Amino acid sequence: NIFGNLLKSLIGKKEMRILMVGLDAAGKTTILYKLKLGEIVTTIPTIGFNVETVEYKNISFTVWDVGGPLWRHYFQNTQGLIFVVDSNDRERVNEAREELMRMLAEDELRDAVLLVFANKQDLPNAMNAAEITDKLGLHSLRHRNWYIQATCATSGDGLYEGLDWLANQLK
Amino acid sequence: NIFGNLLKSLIGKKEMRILMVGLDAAGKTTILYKLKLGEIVTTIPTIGFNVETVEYKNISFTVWDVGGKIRPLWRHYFQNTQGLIFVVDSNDRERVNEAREELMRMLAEDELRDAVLLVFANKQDLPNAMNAAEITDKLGLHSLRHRNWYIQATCATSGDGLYEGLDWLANQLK
Ligand SMILES: Nc1nc2c(ncn2[C@@H]2O[C@H](COP(=O)(O)OP(=O)(O)O)[C@@H](O)[C@H]2O)c(=O)[nH]1
Ligand SMILES: Nc1nc2c(ncn2[C@@H]2O[C@H](COP(=O)(O)OP(=O)(O)O)[C@@H](O)[C@H]2O)c(=O)[nH]1
Repeated sequence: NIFGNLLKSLIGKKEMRILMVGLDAAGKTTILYKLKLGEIVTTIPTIGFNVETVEYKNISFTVWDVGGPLWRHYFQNTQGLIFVVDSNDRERVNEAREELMRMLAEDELRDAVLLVFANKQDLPNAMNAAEITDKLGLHSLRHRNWYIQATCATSGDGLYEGLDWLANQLK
Repeated sequence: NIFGNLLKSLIGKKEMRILMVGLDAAGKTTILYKLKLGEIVTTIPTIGFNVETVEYKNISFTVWDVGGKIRPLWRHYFQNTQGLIFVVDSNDRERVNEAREELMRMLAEDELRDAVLLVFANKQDLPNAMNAAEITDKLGLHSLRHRNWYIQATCATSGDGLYEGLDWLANQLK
């Protein structure tokens, strides 16, 4: 209930998309499943391009992996961008940084609010939120409304606080 | 829908359960999407265990990745399963032997003793793909002395070969 309750004010007619992306194995499917806002439906609109969507009324959460095109069609009604990083994966945090910056430079996403989930904080030497803020260069983002939330998606810790912040921004 | 028409001999009151498994990246989600038998729904029944499901009438297609142990929740799926589809990336010579081991561990599971096995040698459009005869030997299918099995070469992205294999599977499950 608590997640559907966050979107009560955004309920309406204009369909707004929340896009949640990050490297493979960051935790994005796990997060979608923890929202309990509807079934996770997988589509393949182009060969090689797997998309996961949960449609709750006029709000859609759309997920895909970034990291080593047709994406431009999704950006139109995208009001929020959630980037999920595996805070335990130090080998690939520089690649995450490169994919985040590549998303933020899309002109079709220039007015989008950015929520960063620093996920897998339960793991013994996960990087904390301040450290991920450094590795991702978030303080260098000067004209973006952003926020970083430390999370453990398997237990749900932090998901509500992150999404509460985001819904407030889209108000 | 050709695949809907193919499966019609199987429609009834009793829930037909087809399991499609394989190593990650074998092409299983692509196959499910190509069948056009309804939406692919992902659930996570237990931590770390992503299951994809397509429900067509009384027929359910369930998918998950193997590779890396048989859990008890797996055995529960096994108990109600009539067909096992094992999908192999035919171009992944590095991991074919792991695919063999995972298929053999499943087939030794007593809950699956009566299940019909269909192997998809997928990704045949790629130039170094192992053909069906080589996958047959790599996977040890001829050493299955009590199992009803069939192997079908496929290219799941074009959708070709899938009909022939499911045709065979449906006829066995009849
Ligand atoms: N330890 C830990 N594992 C997680 C967490 N979130 C997700 N996972 C695991 O990471 C793996 C991949 O997660 P998944 O949601 O499929 O990632 P995706 O590829 O981004 O969709 C699974 O084994 C999940 O259980 C977390 O906060 N802590
Ligand atoms: N060349 C080729 N690629 C394929 C084929 N089938 C699937 N793929 C691709 O292999 C990758 C994994 O496919 P997917 O269905 O997600 O694999 P899964 O992890 O088993 O679900 C994707 O990039 C697919 O587009 C095929 O017959 N040929």
